[PDB]
Amino acid sequence: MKVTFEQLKAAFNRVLISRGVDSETADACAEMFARTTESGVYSHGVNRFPRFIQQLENGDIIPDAQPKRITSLGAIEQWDAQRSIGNLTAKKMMDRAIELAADHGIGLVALRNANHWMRGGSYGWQAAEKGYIGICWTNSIAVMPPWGAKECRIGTNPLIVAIPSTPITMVDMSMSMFSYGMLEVNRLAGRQLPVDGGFDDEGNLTKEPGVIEKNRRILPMGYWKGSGMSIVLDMIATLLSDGASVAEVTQDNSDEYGISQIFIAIEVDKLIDGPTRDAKLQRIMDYVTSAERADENQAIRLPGHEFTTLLAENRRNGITVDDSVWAKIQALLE
Amino acid sequence: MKVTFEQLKAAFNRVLISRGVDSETADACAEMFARTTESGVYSHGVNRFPRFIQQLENGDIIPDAQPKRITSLGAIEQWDAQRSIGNLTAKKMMDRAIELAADHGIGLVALRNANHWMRGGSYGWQAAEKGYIGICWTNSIAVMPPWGAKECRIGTNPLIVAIPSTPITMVDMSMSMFSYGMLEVNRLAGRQLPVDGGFDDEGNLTKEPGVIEKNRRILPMGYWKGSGMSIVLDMIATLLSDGASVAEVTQDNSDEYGISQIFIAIEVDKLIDGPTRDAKLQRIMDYVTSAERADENQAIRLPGHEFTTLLAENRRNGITVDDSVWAKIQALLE
Ligand SMILES: NC(=O)c1ccc[n+]([C@@H]2O[C@H](COP(=O)([O-])OP(=O)(O)OC[C@H]3O[C@@H](n4cnc5c(N)ncnc54)[C@H](O)[C@@H]3O)[C@@H](O)[C@H]2O)c1
Ligand SMILES: NC(=O)c1ccc[n+]([C@@H]2O[C@H](COP(=O)([O-])OP(=O)(O)OC[C@H]3O[C@@H](n4cnc5c(N)ncnc54)[C@H](O)[C@@H]3O)[C@@H](O)[C@H]2O)c1
Repeated sequence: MKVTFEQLKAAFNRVLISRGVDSETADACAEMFARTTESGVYSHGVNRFPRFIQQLENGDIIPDAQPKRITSLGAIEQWDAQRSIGNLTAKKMMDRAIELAADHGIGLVALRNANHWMRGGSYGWQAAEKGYIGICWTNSIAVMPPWGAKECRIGTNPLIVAIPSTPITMVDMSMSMFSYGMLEVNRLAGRQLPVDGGFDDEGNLTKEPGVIEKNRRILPMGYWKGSGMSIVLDMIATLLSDGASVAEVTQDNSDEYGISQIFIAIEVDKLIDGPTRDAKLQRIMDYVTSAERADENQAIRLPGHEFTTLLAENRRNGITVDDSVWAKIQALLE
Repeated sequence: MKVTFEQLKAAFNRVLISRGVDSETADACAEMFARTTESGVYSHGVNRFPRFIQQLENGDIIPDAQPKRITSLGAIEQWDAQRSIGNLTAKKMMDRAIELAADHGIGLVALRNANHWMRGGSYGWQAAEKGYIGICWTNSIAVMPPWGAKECRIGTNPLIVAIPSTPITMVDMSMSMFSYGMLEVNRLAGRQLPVDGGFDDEGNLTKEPGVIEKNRRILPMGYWKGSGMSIVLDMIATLLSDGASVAEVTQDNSDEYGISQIFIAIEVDKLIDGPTRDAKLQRIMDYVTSAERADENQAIRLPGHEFTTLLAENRRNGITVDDSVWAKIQALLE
């Protein structure tokens, strides 16, 4: 289903408005959903709109709610989202971390009682766009089992690291090798994962999507390494925001809400000259892209670089959304 | 062979002093090399000493040199190691970060022209002991090919994240799923890796150490995830310190020296109560350890919790050092 930027935002807008969302907030929120899609992140863009709505109706989200600063230690700041909209509040918090970084060289915002921020890379991206290094992450509900377990007790806690290079180099990864969304994609397509992305009932690694989708034994990136990183990122987000951990949000809440997020912005230009920054960054990037390829036809790519090409493509060949997804959106009307 | 702490530290100090190292710094360095070894880290403790001394004699390391601060923006500072001792300087720099966080909430020190810091986890650990969150990483020579390549163009750039929990929770991990050191351990014992750790000559994943140690096609942790992470960690350390990147160090230097490192400390106690900190942190660790196991008799390990028993065991049955390694150290005094 081929659509337009305005059409997407239009839908997102009216749907929100009819759900007790003030036009202003609705528009702002609808804007981000449309932007995330046009950038190529449909999974957390148009595709996540439906699930985002139901949670709103469930009261997990409060459109009229707004962030509030609790404590200030200088370069670091603890805030309280107060169950506000995920993407909107996160975008503001990263902007805040940038302000703090502007006068401190580096800034950090710990957010508690927050909602799912959709695409994490959005916040790292808006920072890298301003010449700052961007680093952020959040915790979530227990959707993955720690290394050595068969029960889900840790979250996907995605880590984002964006660098103000040209083009922007950014890492936006789940702690789980594959996201449950990619599993469905492969399952529906009838293909298996390129690499082991889970465990079957016998406890053996597998590439079979369906098996993992059922037992929830999704494989952590780097096995024990991803598992470990997930836990430490949960502790840091929990501690600095004095908020809810993966355990708390899972065992105490009715769904995935009230999570904890971290936002970091780091000054760059006041530490390294423009010409030097470009030369040093360029040498790194070319050192990677000029390496002897494993597959000559397949060129080596840098992290996040696709978000620049994908965007350009949609702004030319138009945006295309999954029929089953679009059809669902239309349903939300009337 | 068994050796007492002081007997071990004496062998280090003796060699250090015989290599022109200052009496005070010598004792300081030997101390770290000993403590690291007593913590159960031999690969980067006593077994790396010979290599250390070799780079020292080659001029790579300047025992005299001391860290020189360059620029200060507030909570972030850029320092120049000036080819000083790796572990001794890294310790001071993390102490400077802890010093900055104490008054700004969060501190970061970007260091250029540094030397191998031995055990990265040492610094994250030292921060956590002070009650601060410890995060640090360094770059290295290109010893691993970026995802999609067969030629080494990226470094192992280890990321350390330590939490002031009880016990201290910490992830000290390289960006390579396995370290070349571990590949040798298995190969020598005719053992296959527990999980894929590299590619063969035909570009296929393999658990065969030998072939990997030969083509240097070591596998990045989490495939493209680790490869991407290594690249962004290198960019950050290079930019904030305006220092050498993996590419620069590998081609502009005669050996592994003049690398870039990042040291970060974040205060916790001023954002959360001691009891609330112990409770929330315990609820996280318990949520992990109480997970249904894949093997009923195999406990779920939390990252870094093995360093408490390794230390205790060594501080009761004496330290066990490889005999050939001990003789190689002694031989340096010949
Ligand atoms: N709870 C949450 O908030 C949550 C949880 C899981 C995932 N997510 C989001 O879902 C999205 C996808 O996450 P993912 O982990 O599946 O991402 P992914 O594996 O597709 O990519 C992770 C990173 O690796 C890079 N990459 C991918 N293929 C590459 C290749 N062939 N060569 C070089 N680099 C490559 C990408 O640019 C990216 O930065 C992200 O936006 C993530 O934030 C959110
Ligand atoms: N350039 C450098 O200076 C450099 C380069 C490479 C490695 N190193 C060092 O070598 C050492 C080893 O690194 P590595 O990546 O090979 O480590 P590793 O894979 O052995 O461990 C990484 C992490 O996973 C955890 N872990 C291991 N097994 C686990 C299990 N079964 N369950 C749960 N958690 C588990 C550990 O506690 C640790 O925090 C580190 O001290 C690292 O800093 C340094």
